[PDB]
Amino acid sequence: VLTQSPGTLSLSPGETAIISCRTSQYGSLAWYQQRPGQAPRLVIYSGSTRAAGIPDRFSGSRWGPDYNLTISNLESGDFGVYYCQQYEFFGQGTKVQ
Amino acid sequence: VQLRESGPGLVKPSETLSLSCTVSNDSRPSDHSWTWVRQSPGKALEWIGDIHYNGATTYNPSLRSRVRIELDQSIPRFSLKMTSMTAADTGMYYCARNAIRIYGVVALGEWFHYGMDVWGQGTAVTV
Amino acid sequence: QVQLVQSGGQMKKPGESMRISCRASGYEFIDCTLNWIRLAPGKRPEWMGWLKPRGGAVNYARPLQGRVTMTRDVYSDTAFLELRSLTVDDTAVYFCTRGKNCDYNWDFEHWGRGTPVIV
Amino acid sequence: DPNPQEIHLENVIEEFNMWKNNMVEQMHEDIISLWDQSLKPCVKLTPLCVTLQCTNVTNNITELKNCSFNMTTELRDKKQKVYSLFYRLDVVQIKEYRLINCNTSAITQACPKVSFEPIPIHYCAPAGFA
Amino acid sequence: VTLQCTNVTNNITDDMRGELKNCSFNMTTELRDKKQKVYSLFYRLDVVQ
Amino acid sequence: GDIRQAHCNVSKATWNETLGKVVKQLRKHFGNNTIIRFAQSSGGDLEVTTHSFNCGGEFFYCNTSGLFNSTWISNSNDSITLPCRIKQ
Amino acid sequence: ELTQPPSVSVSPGQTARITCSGAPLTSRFTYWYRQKPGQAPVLIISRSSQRSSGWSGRFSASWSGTTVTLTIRGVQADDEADYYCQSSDTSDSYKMFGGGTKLTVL
Ligand SMILES: *[C@@H]1O[C@H](CO)[C@@H](O[C@@H]2O[C@H](CO)[C@@H](O[C@@H]3O[C@H](CO[C@H]4O[C@H](CO[C@H]5O[C@H](CO)[C@@H](O)[C@H](O)[C@@H]5O)[C@@H](O)[C@H](O[C@H]5O[C@H](CO)[C@@H](O)[C@H](O)[C@@H]5O[C@H]5O[C@H](CO)[C@@H](O)[C@H](O)[C@@H]5O)[C@@H]4O)[C@@H](O)[C@H](O[C@H]4O[C@H](CO)[C@@H](O)[C@H](O)[C@@H]4O[C@H]4O[C@H](CO)[C@@H](O)[C@H](O)[C@@H]4O[C@H]4O[C@H](CO)[C@@H](O)[C@H](O)[C@@H]4O)[C@@H]3O)[C@H](O)[C@H]2NC(C)=O)[C@H](O)[C@H]1NC(C)=O
Ligand SMILES: *[C@@H]1O[C@H](CO)[C@@H](O[C@@H]2O[C@H](CO)[C@@H](O[C@@H]3O[C@H](CO)[C@@H](O)[C@H](O[C@H]4O[C@H](CO)[C@@H](O)[C@H](O)[C@@H]4O[C@H]4O[C@H](CO)[C@@H](O)[C@H](O)[C@@H]4O[C@H]4O[C@H](CO)[C@@H](O)[C@H](O)[C@@H]4O)[C@@H]3O)[C@H](O)[C@H]2NC(C)=O)[C@H](O)[C@H]1NC(C)=O
Ligand SMILES: *[C@@H]1O[C@H](CO)[C@@H](O[C@@H]2O[C@H](CO)[C@@H](O[C@@H]3O[C@H](CO[C@H]4O[C@H](CO)[C@@H](O)[C@H](O)[C@@H]4O)[C@@H](O)[C@H](O[C@H]4O[C@H](CO)[C@@H](O)[C@H](O)[C@@H]4O)[C@@H]3O)[C@H](O)[C@H]2NC(C)=O)[C@H](O)[C@H]1NC(C)=O
Ligand SMILES: *[C@@H]1O[C@H](CO)[C@@H](O[C@@H]2O[C@H](CO)[C@@H](O)[C@H](O)[C@H]2NC(C)=O)[C@H](O)[C@H]1NC(C)=O
Ligand SMILES: *[C@@H]1O[C@H](CO)[C@@H](O[C@@H]2O[C@H](CO)[C@@H](O)[C@H](O)[C@H]2NC(C)=O)[C@H](O)[C@H]1NC(C)=O
Ligand SMILES: *[C@@H]1O[C@H](CO)[C@@H](O)[C@H](O)[C@H]1NC(C)=O
Ligand SMILES: *[C@@H]1O[C@H](CO)[C@@H](O)[C@H](O)[C@H]1NC(C)=O
Ligand SMILES: *[C@@H]1O[C@H](CO)[C@@H](O)[C@H](O)[C@H]1NC(C)=O
Ligand SMILES: *[C@@H]1O[C@H](CO)[C@@H](O)[C@H](O)[C@H]1NC(C)=O
Ligand SMILES: *[C@@H]1O[C@H](CO)[C@@H](O)[C@H](O)[C@H]1NC(C)=O
Ligand SMILES: *[C@@H]1O[C@H](CO)[C@@H](O)[C@H](O)[C@H]1NC(C)=O
Ligand SMILES: *[C@@H]1O[C@H](CO)[C@@H](O)[C@H](O)[C@H]1NC(C)=O
Ligand SMILES: *[C@@H]1O[C@H](CO)[C@@H](O)[C@H](O)[C@H]1NC(C)=O
Repeated sequence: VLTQSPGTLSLSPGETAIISCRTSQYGSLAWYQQRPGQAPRLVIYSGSTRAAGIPDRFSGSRWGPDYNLTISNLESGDFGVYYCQQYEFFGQGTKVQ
Repeated sequence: VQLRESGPGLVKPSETLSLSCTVSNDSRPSDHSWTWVRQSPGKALEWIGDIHYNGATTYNPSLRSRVRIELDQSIPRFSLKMTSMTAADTGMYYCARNAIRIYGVVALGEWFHYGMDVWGQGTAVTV
Repeated sequence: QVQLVQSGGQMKKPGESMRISCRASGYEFIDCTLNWIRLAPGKRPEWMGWLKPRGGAVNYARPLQGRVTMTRDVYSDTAFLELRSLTVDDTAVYFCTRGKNCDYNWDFEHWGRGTPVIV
Repeated sequence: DPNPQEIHLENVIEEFNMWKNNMVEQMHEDIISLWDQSLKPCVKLTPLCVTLQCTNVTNNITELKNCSFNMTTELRDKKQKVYSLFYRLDVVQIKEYRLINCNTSAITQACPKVSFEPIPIHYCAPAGFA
Repeated sequence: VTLQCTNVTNNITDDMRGELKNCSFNMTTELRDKKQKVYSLFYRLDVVQ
Repeated sequence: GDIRQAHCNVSKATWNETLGKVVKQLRKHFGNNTIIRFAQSSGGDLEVTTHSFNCGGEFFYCNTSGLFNSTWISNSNDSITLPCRIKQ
Repeated sequence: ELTQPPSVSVSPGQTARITCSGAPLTSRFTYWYRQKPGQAPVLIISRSSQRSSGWSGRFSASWSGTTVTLTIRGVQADDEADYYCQSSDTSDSYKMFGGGTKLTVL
């Protein structure tokens, strides 16, 4: 039903990472970040709206079935595994190190 | 109500012995559990089994494997077949009616037994 | 302020049952839906079910139906996730989660600490 | 008194949304308020939270619990033994039982003379609205 | 209700500080018939002989 | 008199027809090749696991598992009796 | 499975107490039959209502714990017979019959 294309992105600090996502049904896609050890935290909701307290580097969406998260200026608080979300459906999630 | 019971009477060991019971002058036979009982000479009554018009049937454990009941409902004919009978399994056999009272909705299990009020005179069977 | 507090560290064998509590505080406990998420390395996140702790209404996920029960104590403000016939593939970390607002349920903003379960 | 003053609006297309209709919340609030208002002026059944000695009603040979208890009466210094029948859903163990909600809340008896039959109620918009 | 109060337990004759008093009483419970003895430290300004 | 269970009847044929209509209207939304199944309420308090009546001044909580159940494949004087528990 | 005395002896003016005990009797009703040699059993005591009430003036019974006692007053010589207790199990799958108590008249 839902999937994420990139498996793992071995990027250095300061580089911009792209994480694509494909949904076969209409739904409000949301993006979550899971750091090592910490619980997940909401990053994007309703497709592209930014959650409160999230830095401005996070954005990215499209009208079509394909969405993608842009994450520029990778820093220590970045990295971990990023998950897609639909109405109770989740993707594999892409790990950024 | 009259329960006229009949059968071969004399059978050899290790084949099937069959009994029949005709129900006469009962209005609405479908509301009662039709039962078979046996009694060896000098021993207590032994319950064989019973059957209801809805298809539910029941037996005595450790004997149920050798026994089976039929009940033709078009003409209320009440039949028993008991296989693998031994020489010691003799005595009197009686067909009987366990009348059932309904006091509420039968679908909810709201009934009870009035006991085996009507009995047939039975048949003495030697094996 | 919204806070969800769990108790974890359970160590179980195959076939045993488990119960995880989730105390909610800050928001009115009886006016917002809770959800139970399962996370693990390798396999995808899995949704366990949602609980509406006013009428106690529950919805379970299809793979878990018949194995997972949810309860709510409205006087302790505590949800409970009970799982039966726990097996090796259920080794995972369990979250008690709440949406960003009480109108749309799937914007999981408020997550608990996490409940490791090692089978 | 009057007939329904229904005026058709030819060639008007209006966007409806039931799931954000405030009429629903207003009805819910009003109905709860009427419920509380009707329940308020009658018995409070605070004395009824007592230890009940309850047995099965049985079939006389071997859903409902036949409960007995020492209740208060008109006079403060007198008590009376009361036998009653409760449903098993209303009664919880502490044989000795109690009522289900006596450790949680005070149960207010529904006033004997008020009937719970629903009656039609119309909601009318105030002047300046429609 | 009538409280039987004692000075707070210093374990010896040491002076009680804040004038806390042990102040047991009988009290009620959810069931009307039963009663539950309760021990509760009350400040001396709150309690009168 | 005798102690008997409070119960509620719904016509079986009418209810089956109603579920057929509802299944058609749901298949209009989910697809014409799907399987639509019904089941009893999966949990909660007595108010949500049962159907609540407040009639005649008395409150009933009826087990609706008889009305639901059965599966619909894409392709009478017979009543469904629901036990009802009363709560004061 | 269903235990009752082998026999009891009573005078014409005495009341016989034919006891019958068993685990399934703690929850189920008991039906009492009388049998004479050759003749089929006839129903004596049964269940005519959910909540029991009075019965015939003779052949009464009383329940206690797991044991039910058949009280028969006004016993005469014609009552010499084998009395049987019958009862369903706790699951209502099968019926139990007693070993029979031979009531004799002194
Ligand atoms: C939802 O839909 C469901 C269905 O899906 C529906 O469920 C239905 O509910 C009703 C509720 O009323 C339920 O009816 C019960 O039926 C019981 C048995 O039926 C007897 O009556 C019918 C019809 O009666 C006709 O005649 C009446 C005469 O007054 C009249 O009032 C009626 O309107 C009607 O015209 C009858 O057909 C039966 O036939 C047997 O008996 C006849 C007697 O002559 C005989 O001709 C027949 O052949 C047949 O007899 C056979 O079996 C006997 C066994 O002994 C044999 O001897 C014969 O040879 C035959 O083989 C029945 O007579 C009945 O028990 C219920 O009535 C009880 O409850 C009411 C409460 O008001 C009492 O007033 C009654 O007295 C009675 O209670 C007595 O009996 C019960 C059980 O015996 C005891 O527990 C009670 O304590 C009490 O006993 C007292 O008296 C007796 C002596 O009578 C005494 O011995 C005791 O010691 C004690 O003193 C009741 O009518 C119906 O079955 C049910 N349907 C199904 C399919 O289950 C729901 O209602 C629906 N819900 C909604 C909301 O819509
Ligand atoms: C959802 O839908 C599905 C179908 O899509 C439903 O499954 C169906 O469930 C039916 C029951 O609800 C079931 O019918 C049963 O089938 C068998 C056929 O062999 C039979 O056991 C059942 O009949 C017994 O049980 C009913 C229950 O009330 C009794 O009314 C009936 O008399 C039978 O009980 C008697 O016989 C049993 C053994 O034969 C005894 O254990 C029992 O104690 C009782 O005793 C009789 O004899 C005694 C003499 O000793 C006497 O005292 C007593 O009075 C009795 O005469 C019943 O017909 C369907 O087969 C099944 N269908 C499928 C396709 O699986 C499912 O339930 C639905 N779910 C819900 C939640 O509603
Ligand atoms: C459940 O709730 C969700 C939101 O939470 C709703 O999802 C929205 O659904 C609506 C339709 O009901 C969507 O709107 C439509 O989106 C399409 C976007 O298409 C893109 O991709 C294609 C490539 O396949 C491109 O061709 C296209 O340019 C876009 O890039 C369009 O197909 C639709 O536009 C058409 O209709 C509009 C109607 O006004 C016209 O103006 C256009 O010209 C064109 O004909 C339309 O915009 C919307 O995007 C969804 N939003 C989400 C997922 O956030 C679900 O509908 C709702 N479900 C139910 C059952 O209520
Ligand atoms: C509930 O219990 C009471 C107390 O046992 C029952 O009333 C008594 O019934 C006995 C006979 O069983 C009488 O001898 C007593 O005099 C009755 N007591 C009183 C105070 O009236 C009562 O019948 C029971 N209720 C039910 C429905 O079984
Ligand atoms: C009444 O509803 C209850 C649930 O509220 C049903 O109980 C379950 O029924 C299923 C199907 O028969 C059984 O597999 C479960 O074991 C039952 N649960 C428990 C806890 O025992 C019940 O069957 C319903 N009654 C009827 C007559 O349909
Ligand atoms: C059937 O029995 C009834 C009494 O129940 C009696 O009046 C009738 O004559 C009998 N009929 C036959 C054919 O024996
Ligand atoms: C009442 O019936 C229940 C049925 O489960 C039984 O456990 C209980 O012991 C009964 N109580 C009495 C007092 O007989
Ligand atoms: C219970 O049975 C006895 C006889 O054993 C009878 O006298 C008594 O009235 C019955 N009780 C009720 C409440 O019907
Ligand atoms: C009522 O009080 C008396 C006081 O002697 C006591 O014996 C009795 O058990 C009490 N009854 C109940 C039902 O608690
Ligand atoms: C009241 O008692 C019940 C008994 O089951 C218990 O579950 C419940 O928690 C109690 N209520 C409160 C508010 O503690
Ligand atoms: C408690 O202490 C006071 C001094 O504050 C002293 O006078 C009094 O006797 C003491 N009372 C008891 C009961 O020890
Ligand atoms: C509490 O009540 C009991 C009842 O026996 C009484 O004897 C006792 O003195 C009371 N205790 C206190 C501390 O007042
Ligand atoms: C009660 O409902 C049943 C459902 O089958 C129906 O047949 C019957 O006519 C109804 N009775 C009344 C009086 O409406």
